[PDB]
Amino acid sequence: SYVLTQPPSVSVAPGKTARIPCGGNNIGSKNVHWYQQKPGQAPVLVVYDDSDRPSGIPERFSGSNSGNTATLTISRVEAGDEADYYCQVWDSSFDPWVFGGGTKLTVLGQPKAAPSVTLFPPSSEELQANKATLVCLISDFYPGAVTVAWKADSSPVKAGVETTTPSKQSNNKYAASSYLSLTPEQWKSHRSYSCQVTHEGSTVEKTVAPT
Amino acid sequence: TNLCPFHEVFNATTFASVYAWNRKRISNCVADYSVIYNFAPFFAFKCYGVSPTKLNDLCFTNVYADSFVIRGNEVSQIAPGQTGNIADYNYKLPDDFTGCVIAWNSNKLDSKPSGNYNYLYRLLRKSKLKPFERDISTEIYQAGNKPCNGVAGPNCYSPLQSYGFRPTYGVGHQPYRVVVLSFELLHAPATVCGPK
Amino acid sequence: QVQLVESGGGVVQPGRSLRLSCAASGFTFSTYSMHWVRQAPGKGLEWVAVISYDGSNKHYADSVKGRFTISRDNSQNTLYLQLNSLRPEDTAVYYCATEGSLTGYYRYWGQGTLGTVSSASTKGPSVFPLALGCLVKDYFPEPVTVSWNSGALTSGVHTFPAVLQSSGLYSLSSVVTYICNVNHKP
Ligand SMILES: *[C@@H]1O[C@H](CO)[C@@H](O[C@@H]2O[C@H](CO)[C@@H](O)[C@H](O)[C@H]2NC(C)=O)[C@H](O)[C@H]1NC(C)=O
Repeated sequence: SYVLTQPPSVSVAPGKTARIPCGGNNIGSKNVHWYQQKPGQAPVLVVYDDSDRPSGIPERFSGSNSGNTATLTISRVEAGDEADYYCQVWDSSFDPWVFGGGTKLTVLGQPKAAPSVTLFPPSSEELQANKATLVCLISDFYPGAVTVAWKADSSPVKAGVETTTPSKQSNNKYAASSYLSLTPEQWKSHRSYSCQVTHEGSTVEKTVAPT
Repeated sequence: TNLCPFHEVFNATTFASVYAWNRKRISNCVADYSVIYNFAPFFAFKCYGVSPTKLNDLCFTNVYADSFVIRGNEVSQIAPGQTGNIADYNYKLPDDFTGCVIAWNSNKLDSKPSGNYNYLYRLLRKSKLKPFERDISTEIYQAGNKPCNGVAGPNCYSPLQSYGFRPTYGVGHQPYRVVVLSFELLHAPATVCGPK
Repeated sequence: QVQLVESGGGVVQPGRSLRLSCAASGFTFSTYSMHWVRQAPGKGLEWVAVISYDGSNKHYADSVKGRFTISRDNSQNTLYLQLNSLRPEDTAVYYCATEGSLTGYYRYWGQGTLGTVSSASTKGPSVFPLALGCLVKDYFPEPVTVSWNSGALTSGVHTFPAVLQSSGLYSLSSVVTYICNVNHKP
């Protein structure tokens, strides 16, 4: 089948022109259609036959089809155009409607932010069942790219480590969760464990203590 | 105003089958018909609503460029009013078609000694296709007496059969690429005029 | 105006069937060809099926061939999709789209329906200790995605993203600037 290639993410400054390409083998012999999907809603058509726009789309959206790659020229990208875009082409294959890998167009609104970590020792009421419980929660970060960094005193831990995918906030500092399942019998008895996060090269020296 | 993708359609490395023919809508470009003759040693160039030499003078709004491969003896079936397995079950032109049908031999590109079964054509269908109708369904045809239940058992045949191009010998069975240019009146501001 | 409303799905065990519907209005439903596009959480758009203008031509994808069946009811302008023989990889937001022309562009969309294939069921609203408001770790321990019963003060309570936690359970945490035992929905 056909293989549409999209960039993973494209960043553009406010008021400038954003260009999201869509490559493909002999893509010029077919029409490339674009769709605008905002987080929490359905995709919306912007440019269908590489040149035209339906009723309700501003003139700032435009496209082209030449060579072996498409082009979606979006000029004067305001802060309200943060959404994901997808391509669509018809192929000589068994005819699945090939969609692209998706491209998240983000607008640089804030330069950087500092995350906030909240962690407190869990009480003994949950120890009656002896269930896996982690309490440290990390939020208040604008870039939205955080990773779970449970440090066993500057060392990894067993049973694997997973990172929760962040969720979109109300156009402000985002939030995340950094709790998973692990044996709580050795929780803060010694240097066996400590909860931290690497916010694109920055950690929080919490120096937590029980009770 | 830029150039049209005419050069990017006739020289495609992979051509569409007759049951999955593409429809490249062409708009907002200057149609340079001089590049068509360079890559189309036409075997049949019958235009039904325009003139081949007057294309640089007239102007149209939207141009549709179809693309499909058929058998050598089936090139004449791509015409207004024709019949056959292709003209009735895979691609049918209306009685008021306004355009040209371009077809050229592609035995040196779309043929392999081991058999190029990647191009398939429909053999049977319960009804003929409407003008400019695309048939994508690959459901197993039913004999009527009993349903096939999605399997090709007794009296159940697959709707898609391959051509199986053989480059050894045989005339009328070689692979021929066909491009159909459609022109619509569409009484609106025009966008694709001749190079004047 | 053009309106497309997809009926919600729900939590279903593997091997079961999910009955979806797509009510359309504002446009000629008997002329345009209706399609189906699904989107898994965190994944891209994937085509599902296409129904003809009269219901004759039907086509499906290779990953969903055989088990899924598409159908339409032009008597009431409702598009249907039978999700028979469900699989764990079928958890996706199904969108009801409409084909524009032969070139293959979509102009009309809905809002999407949620279909989740879960392997377990609820185990009870087990509240957690370490509660202004409550600072618990678990709230409404739904096995997959549902989360409610925010016992903390609604003035400045935070809503942290949900975690998959394929181990068998899921915990919802919330903080806001004694213990906590408030729980109403099982
Ligand atoms: C149309 O396509 C053919 C084949 O893809 C191109 O033919 C190639 O031409 C270059 C230079 O003329 C040669 O070096 C190659 O060996 C040719 N390939 C084959 C398979 O013959 C042709 O150039 C294309 N026409 C264009 C680009 O205008």
